[PDB]
Amino acid sequence: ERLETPSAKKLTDIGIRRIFSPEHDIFRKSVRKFFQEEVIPHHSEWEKAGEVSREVWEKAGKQGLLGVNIAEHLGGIGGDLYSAAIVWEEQAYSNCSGPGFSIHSGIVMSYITNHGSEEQIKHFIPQMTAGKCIGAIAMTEPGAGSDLQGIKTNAKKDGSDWILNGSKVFISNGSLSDVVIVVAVTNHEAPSPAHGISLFLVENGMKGFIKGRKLHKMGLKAQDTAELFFEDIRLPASALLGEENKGFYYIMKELPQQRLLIADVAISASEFMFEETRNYVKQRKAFGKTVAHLQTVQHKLAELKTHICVTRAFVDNCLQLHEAKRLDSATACMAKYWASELQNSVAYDCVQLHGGWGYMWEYPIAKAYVDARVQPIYGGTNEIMKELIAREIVF
Amino acid sequence: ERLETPSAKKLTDIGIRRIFSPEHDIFRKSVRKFFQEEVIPHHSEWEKAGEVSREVWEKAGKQGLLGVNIAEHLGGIGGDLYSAAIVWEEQAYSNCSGPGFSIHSGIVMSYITNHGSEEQIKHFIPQMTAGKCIGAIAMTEPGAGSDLQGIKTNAKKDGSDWILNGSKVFISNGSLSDVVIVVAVTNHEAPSPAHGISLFLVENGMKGFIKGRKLHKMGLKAQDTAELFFEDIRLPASALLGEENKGFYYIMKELPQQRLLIADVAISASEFMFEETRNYVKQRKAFGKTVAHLQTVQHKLAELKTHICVTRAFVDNCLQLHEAKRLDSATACMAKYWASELQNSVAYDCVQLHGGWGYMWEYPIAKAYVDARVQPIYGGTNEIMKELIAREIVF
Amino acid sequence: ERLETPSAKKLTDIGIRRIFSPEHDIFRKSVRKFFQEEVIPHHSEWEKAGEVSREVWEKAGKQGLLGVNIAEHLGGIGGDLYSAAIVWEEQAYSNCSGPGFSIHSGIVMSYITNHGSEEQIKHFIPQMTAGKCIGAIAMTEPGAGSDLQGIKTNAKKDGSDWILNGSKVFISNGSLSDVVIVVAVTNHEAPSPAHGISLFLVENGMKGFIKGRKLHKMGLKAQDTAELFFEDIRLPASALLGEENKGFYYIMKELPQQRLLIADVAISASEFMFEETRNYVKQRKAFGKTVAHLQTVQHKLAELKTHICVTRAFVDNCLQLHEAKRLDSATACMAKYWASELQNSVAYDCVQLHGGWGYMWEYPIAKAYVDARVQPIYGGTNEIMKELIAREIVF
Amino acid sequence: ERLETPSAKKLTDIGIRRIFSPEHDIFRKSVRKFFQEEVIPHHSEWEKAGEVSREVWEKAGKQGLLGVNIAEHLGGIGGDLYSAAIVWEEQAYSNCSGPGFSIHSGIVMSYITNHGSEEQIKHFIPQMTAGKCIGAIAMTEPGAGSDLQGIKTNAKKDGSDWILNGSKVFISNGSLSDVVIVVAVTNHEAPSPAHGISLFLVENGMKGFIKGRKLHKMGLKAQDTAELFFEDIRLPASALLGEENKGFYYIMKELPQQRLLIADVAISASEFMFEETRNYVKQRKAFGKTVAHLQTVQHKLAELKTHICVTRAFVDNCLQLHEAKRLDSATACMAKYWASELQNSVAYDCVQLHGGWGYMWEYPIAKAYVDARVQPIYGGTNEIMKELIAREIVFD
Ligand SMILES: Cc1cc2nc3c(=O)[nH]c(=O)nc-3n(C[C@H](O)[C@H](O)[C@H](O)COP(=O)(O)OP(=O)(O)OC[C@H]3O[C@@H](n4cnc5c(N)ncnc54)[C@H](O)[C@@H]3O)c2cc1C
Ligand SMILES: Cc1cc2nc3c(=O)[nH]c(=O)nc-3n(C[C@H](O)[C@H](O)[C@H](O)COP(=O)(O)OP(=O)(O)OC[C@H]3O[C@@H](n4cnc5c(N)ncnc54)[C@H](O)[C@@H]3O)c2cc1C
Ligand SMILES: Cc1cc2nc3c(=O)[nH]c(=O)nc-3n(C[C@H](O)[C@H](O)[C@H](O)COP(=O)(O)OP(=O)(O)OC[C@H]3O[C@@H](n4cnc5c(N)ncnc54)[C@H](O)[C@@H]3O)c2cc1C
Ligand SMILES: Cc1cc2nc3c(=O)[nH]c(=O)nc-3n(C[C@H](O)[C@H](O)[C@H](O)COP(=O)(O)OP(=O)(O)OC[C@H]3O[C@@H](n4cnc5c(N)ncnc54)[C@H](O)[C@@H]3O)c2cc1C
Ligand SMILES: CCCCCCCCCCCC(=O)O
Ligand SMILES: CCCCCCCCCCCC(=O)O
Ligand SMILES: CCCCCCCCCCCC(=O)O
Ligand SMILES: CCCCCCCCCCCC(=O)O
Repeated sequence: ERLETPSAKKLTDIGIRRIFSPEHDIFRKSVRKFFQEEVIPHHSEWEKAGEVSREVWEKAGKQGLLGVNIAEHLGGIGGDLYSAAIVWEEQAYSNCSGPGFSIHSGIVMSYITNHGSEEQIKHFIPQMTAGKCIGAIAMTEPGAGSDLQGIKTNAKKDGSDWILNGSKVFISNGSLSDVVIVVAVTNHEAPSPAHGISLFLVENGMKGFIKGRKLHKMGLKAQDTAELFFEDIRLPASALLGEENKGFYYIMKELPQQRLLIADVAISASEFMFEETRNYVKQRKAFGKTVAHLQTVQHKLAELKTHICVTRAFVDNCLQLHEAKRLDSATACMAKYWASELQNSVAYDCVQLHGGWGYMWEYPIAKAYVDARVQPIYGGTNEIMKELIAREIVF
Repeated sequence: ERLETPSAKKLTDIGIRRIFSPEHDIFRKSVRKFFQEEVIPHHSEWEKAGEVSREVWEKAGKQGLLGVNIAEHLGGIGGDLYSAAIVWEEQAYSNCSGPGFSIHSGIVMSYITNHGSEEQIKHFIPQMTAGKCIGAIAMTEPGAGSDLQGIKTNAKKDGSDWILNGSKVFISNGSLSDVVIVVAVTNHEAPSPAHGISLFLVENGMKGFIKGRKLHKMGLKAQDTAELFFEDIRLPASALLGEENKGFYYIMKELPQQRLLIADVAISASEFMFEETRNYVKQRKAFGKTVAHLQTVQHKLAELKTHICVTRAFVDNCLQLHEAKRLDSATACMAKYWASELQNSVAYDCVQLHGGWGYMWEYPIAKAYVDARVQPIYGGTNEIMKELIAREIVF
Repeated sequence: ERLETPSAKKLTDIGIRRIFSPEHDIFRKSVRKFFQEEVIPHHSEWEKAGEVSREVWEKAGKQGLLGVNIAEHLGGIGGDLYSAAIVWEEQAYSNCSGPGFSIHSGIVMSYITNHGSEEQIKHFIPQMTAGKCIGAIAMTEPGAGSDLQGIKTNAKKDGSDWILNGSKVFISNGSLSDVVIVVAVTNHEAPSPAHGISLFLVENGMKGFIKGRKLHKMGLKAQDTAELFFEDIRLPASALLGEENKGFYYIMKELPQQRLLIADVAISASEFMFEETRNYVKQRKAFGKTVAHLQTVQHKLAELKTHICVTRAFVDNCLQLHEAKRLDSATACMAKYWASELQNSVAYDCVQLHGGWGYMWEYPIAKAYVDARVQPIYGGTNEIMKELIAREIVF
Repeated sequence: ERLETPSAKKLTDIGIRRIFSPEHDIFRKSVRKFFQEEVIPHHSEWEKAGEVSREVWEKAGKQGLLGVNIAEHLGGIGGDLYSAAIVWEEQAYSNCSGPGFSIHSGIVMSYITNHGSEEQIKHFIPQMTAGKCIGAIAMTEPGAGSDLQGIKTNAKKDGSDWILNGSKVFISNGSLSDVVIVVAVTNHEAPSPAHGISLFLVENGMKGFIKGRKLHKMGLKAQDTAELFFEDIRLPASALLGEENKGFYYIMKELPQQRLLIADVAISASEFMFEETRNYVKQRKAFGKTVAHLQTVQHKLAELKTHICVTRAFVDNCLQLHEAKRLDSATACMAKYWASELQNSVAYDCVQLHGGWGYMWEYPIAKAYVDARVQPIYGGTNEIMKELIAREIVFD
């Protein structure tokens, strides 16, 4: 009944890929409509402002695009992993990297609902599903980003409170965030920092919580990445997320999802770029016929489509495993690493096929190129992905 | 209940991969035992001889390894495509490329049962399933392989018999074949040679049918490959396979299975090489530790394992599609091309990891390296695969 | 005597490479000071402005960095090719791509003093060497860049004047230019586009000459690139550069220098990126020790340094050949193609070695990454380079 | 007044590349003639025997191909480094990896003349220059090839004699060698073998010296590679090459020439494959034209030609530096590593361009493919090459 991407008219067609159902296709169509009409037309302006509007967040919240795979009885929408993936994919197909929906719904809401108390869940989830409370997660610091145990941010108890001090960097949704999950060292006496880390829900408005100026980056112009500062912030007992000192444990449990998320975003962006480029060369007149008639272009496009389809098959297998809660760390790392790498190889060749116009911001491929470059870096660099993958091979 | 290759203890473990059932596992174990006892111990001798014995072929037929996925009511063993794939895979896992079982079972027996008459099927299939009648297919000629329009071998109608003249090169199982499917032009006056070709079943013993000497090759030392010559062979009317002048149609229908076969053999060979090399470096002492303790080696193995697992996912997806009769030519070409390229990339890096010993015929990786080099060439060059894949992209 | 880049303390050290003299080093040192003191400190401002100041051009001219290798008695600065290259290289080593000096001096001024008259050489060369007259070169058009036959810009002659019409795209120095060498079709009923093309000097001010607004690109933020328009510009008889319909001949003779120029800039930017990155990883610590101590990082740096040094050797060989006026089109195409691809390969790996900081505009590697991507596109795409290189191989 | 490979009619043409002179071109034509007439016609037979004839060695000696760049007053032919390189290159252009000439002349004879005694030089060099005494060098052992400290072969002083025990593997010219420079531990009491290693001249015939049978390899079919065993061989004081415990110092001084040698052989092999393949596709008919008319084939050839030419330029700069005795270990490592890697990349693409025929031993490209695979491994693996190169990048 369903075709796989290689046989589809377009890698981005609706109604394809075996892991989806007819009900998923319907939802897919609506999400695609949302990005096409509510995101794509305002993106150029958000790029200029360096951030998206609160309006689109509330719009996404109203249409039900936030907290999709978060249990309904907890304040989420209640869909399965496949529905949540559709939202990641469609955003990638729109080539609009500004809105930080997936970090919000795929990571932050996930930590809160999986390890938060009943009161934290009741206080945050509905607001986040509505898109009125924007979430962010802050682990990385100026001195440590792959070496989590090297974290310096710290929190020390003062009765029932916690005095939080330190700073984070490269925080997505940094500017617009209303709630930020902060990783901090709570036990300087623990044997290893891995046994002395906790998670704290820091809210915009607490005294001492300062948001730095938006960072100037080579890409992701509309994503408000920023530095965060904590100045002797007195945090109520309710700010502590999960058990004290069990923070590393919670991060480890959530990592697999974060990696698969990045992986699907990466391969979806590649499918976008391929179709975008396919279209360009078949339209670009040259030597009387289209650039698409040149043999070298045809072989190049074949190479790109093959690698893209091969990788999508693996990512879809991972989405299936994760749905069944059977996707382990190593497999998640393979997907993240291989897909993020492919995304940059595809972007590079696709810009080339566009000639000079590929270097112009007017053309989508231009921003696809700079937006792609960040994927092999965040969420655990690919060097780290290979390290983790090698553990089961040699040890 | 079933792990995929990334999570298994070894990429070659039995009981892994969701496309197989526990009944397939029982069968795989038995086939693996067969190669371990009836092929591996005698392969060195066969390399020297330049061909395997008739004995192993008959043992294979008796044990039920030939004609798997060939209709039982047609004289085959029956069983699904997955069972047939298990035999391709296990031969790859044994690193013995001598026995030409794959071409015989997956191609020649296929052409006969799908497009042959009751008489032809009754005459060939049972003895082919028994391993007493070895099959080969001959399309390639000295003048051209990638140029189908350049076939010179021809058959002239003389009364009710066919007069066949010409020659073919690079024919696998060419030396010990008992029946060979020959592609020849039967209508030179046809608009397109694609509509003027026919298939003929030539048997060993006919007058005018001459087998040339075994060709000296860089690898596949035990695979008897040779040139064939047809000198005014008077073929009975029962030598024609299928309808006259529709040979191109039949070839086009079998190609997808041929490409998929090559793809699975390639990815399976890669999995063998990976585990073989993984084992070697964990055992090779160096600098007070094992080569496997070196970070560069760990990352190299991670890269290899990741790419192999990713391709395995696409190939398994292709097997599933083919089992459903839903695998088209373009997808088959993607698997053939991508897997055969990976196979050589893997072999190169695995030889490197063995150091000097990787150049010694004594070590399996050495013959794996030279054996791997033929895959990107036969069954349609990877260059031809790209042209075919590009066809749907631009037209 | 002198050391080559592999043996030097740093690839960018002054006093290395056999093709330079002690006198060249002194010039080198003074050129290095200029960029550090007059370019680097203000580049960020120009990036935001979208163009450099006319002041920096006058400072460059006054200091004798504009028009090197241009005959002194022609109003130039004199000096061999090695001196002109030093200015290209040092601008690369400063990682400041804003000022279009090399085009102005290495391209525009070369055309004027090689195929221009004394009335033109006397008029333009003096003020161009002073940085008061900024030149450009318009060849590429919206319809085609690579397909030379696709030129729509035509110059119908009227009496002794010429009626210029058409448009250009991607014109570097498009905003600051005071004189632009325009390529237009003069002889339409010409057999080949070699007997129908002419070079014109369109000075700023002539009616009908319309400069479009600066183009928004992914990189070269400080390089004013614009679209140029021509709506019936009456051109004097002196506006014609060289012989009518002889443009092709002029361009073909200058192309080598342009290719060598891009190649040296590409390889120099690679040497800069390497030393920048080598320094970064030696000062960055993680998981206990400096990133530079990781074996993977070490081998990566060894690969980068090796490829960079091998390519530098080729480029210097090309500078020598060009000095003796013996660099052909093919050899120059090899240099431009290989060095431009290597530059992006180096940039990618160097961004990865900086981790997240490599994505921040604050770090030089970030702008170096996006600035490098233009090289394989302009000055003739690398695809065109291969075509040209292939011509003598098969034809 | 000379063209660089990029501009020549063929990358293998005589009279090109700035480092050579018209005198060199004359010698070049002569050497090329030697391989076409005395080697090419018999290589197939040698591949089956797994070793070349002692006759081709003596013929090479008589025509002055052995000992080039080995001082004439020392028993060699003399000539500069460029002349010795011509012999390495021409053998590669012939696509005959059988004759172990380069090793014998560019390595073994070099050790002897650069660190041997006047007596050792008198006895060995003359007959080696004549091709009467074939040389081999043995460092690698069963359990250690990239690990120096792993060497187990050892020699103990017994009076003025040396007792040698151990074994080596992968020894080129192993079967027909008359003299072998053996690396052995002479002082394990030292902090590192870098100060406890000595070189010895082991000769065929000495009691206890055993040659193993020829090893079966994927390529280099006519190159007699073998393992060697030393069983309490009583070596006279004269067997010691150089000073006791200074072996490492000598090996260290010779490595750059060894790496440069492999480097030149690697890039030269690539030049041969390119022209061989270029010829094939221009001659191969397809679609009523030649495979060379396909745009993909043209671009692929341009890519190969460019990389080969870029690498040749670097290798020639290294030849010029070594001529002046100014070639660094790190620089020589860059050449050995980069050229051997490119050689295999070129081999792979060229086999592909030949279609099925590239898999047939009949065609030159097939043996060139398996012959190339050895280069990234011996003379120090490419991984070791990177390690050495990284030293000055990260430390100091
Ligand atoms: C735009 C953007 C958005 C991001 N969003 C978030 C976010 O929302 N929240 C958050 O907390 N962080 C986020 N990050 C930070 C990101 O996760 C880190 O940059 C990333 O984890 C890399 O850490 P680092 O920058 O400290 O690099 P480092 O850890 O310093 O690593 C630098 C280099 O050393 C290499 N290296 C280090 N260790 C090894 C090793 N063991 N083996 C081999 N190589 C190694 C790294 O791979 C890299 O090549 C984001 C970053 C960017 C750029
Ligand atoms: C920032 C920037 C600055 C520039 N500055 C100048 C300048 O100052 N003056 C000037 O005149 N130009 C300049 N250019 C323009 C530049 O020279 C052209 O963009 C370049 O020549 C490519 O032409 P195109 O963009 O039309 O690509 P196209 O010709 O459309 O090519 C598009 C794709 O088709 C491929 N293709 C086309 N022909 C072949 C072929 N025959 N074989 C295989 N593939 C082929 C191309 O390689 C590319 O992959 C600049 C460009 C940029 C981006
Ligand atoms: C045909 C042939 C001819 C030869 N001729 C000679 C000869 O005449 N005389 C002689 O003495 N030797 C010769 N050799 C031997 C050759 O020098 C060695 O095989 C080579 O140095 C590799 O050593 P090894 O085989 O012990 O591999 P090992 O040292 O075991 O290395 C195995 C793998 O580990 C890798 N590795 C080891 N160390 C590191 C590291 N530090 N970092 C990252 N990776 C590492 C190696 O690169 C390789 O990938 C020859 C070899 C062959 C194949
Ligand atoms: C060991 C071995 C076993 C084999 N077994 C069989 C068998 O049993 N029966 C049988 O019939 N055949 C068999 N073959 C033959 C094999 O199918 C052919 O060699 C293969 O199809 C390639 O054809 P060719 O060798 O004629 O190469 P050619 O067609 O000459 O191609 C030569 C080069 O040109 C390239 N080229 C051709 N067309 C294009 C294009 N249009 N665009 C770009 N590049 C192109 C090719 O890819 C290749 O790079 C086998 C081959 C080998 C080596
Ligand atoms: C380019 C838009 C990508 C949106 C999904 C990003 C998912 C990973 C976010 C960063 C996670 C981390 O680094 O902790
Ligand atoms: C390495 C052993 C592979 C055995 C299966 C080979 C299948 C393809 C055989 C050649 C088919 C053809 O080219 O017509
Ligand atoms: C990154 C700065 C490069 C400065 C030198 C550019 C030389 C080529 C300019 C474009 C030439 C052309 O496309 O006609
Ligand atoms: C293909 C023929 C190559 C001839 C030169 C080989 C040079 C390296 C020989 C082995 C050196 C060593 O491993 O000690």
